[PDB]
Amino acid sequence: SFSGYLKLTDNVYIKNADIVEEAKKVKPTVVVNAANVYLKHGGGVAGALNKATNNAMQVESDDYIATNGPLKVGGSCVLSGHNLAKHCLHVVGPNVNKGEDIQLLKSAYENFNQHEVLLAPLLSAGIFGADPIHSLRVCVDTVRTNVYLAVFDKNLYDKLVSSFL
Ligand SMILES: CNc1nc2ccc(C3=C(C(=O)O)CCC3)cc2s1
Repeated sequence: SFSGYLKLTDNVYIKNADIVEEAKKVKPTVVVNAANVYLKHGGGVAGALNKATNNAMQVESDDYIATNGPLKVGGSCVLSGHNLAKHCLHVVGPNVNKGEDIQLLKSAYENFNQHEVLLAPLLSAGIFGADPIHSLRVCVDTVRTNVYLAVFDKNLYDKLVSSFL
């Protein structure tokens, strides 16, 4: 039941909103988590989504890692969305503050194409160190399915919308 989004391109929408509140209110088929390779949900969007599941996401993630090993940078896995969504697509963008290649941000967003509709944050923003406006450009250039982007910070949201319109 997505509402209040501004359409940027044929398939990319954006809203100034807390992704945790959007997920609770909409219960989308897929919510994207901005994960790391070991699925340790310590801060940023990952910590927020995990806290909203009261750590059910972390317990399930630890079991995925013990059985399957870590993800690769640019890779993803599908796990339960618990109370936030039917599924959580955990996607690893490059941490350019740690020398990880920015080219891998395109590979990360390619994972979204397996799902027709997703609620997502911008990848590699925050502690991962990428420029969020560059991250939105890669999203627009790479994602072919319908993506509803939620951005918490009003100053960042206004900057993104100005660079697009
Ligand atoms: C409890 N809800 C939330 N906690 C956070 C923490 C960080 C963020 C981030 C960004 C943002 O959209 O402003 C970009 C970098 C990290 C978002 C949420 S929503």
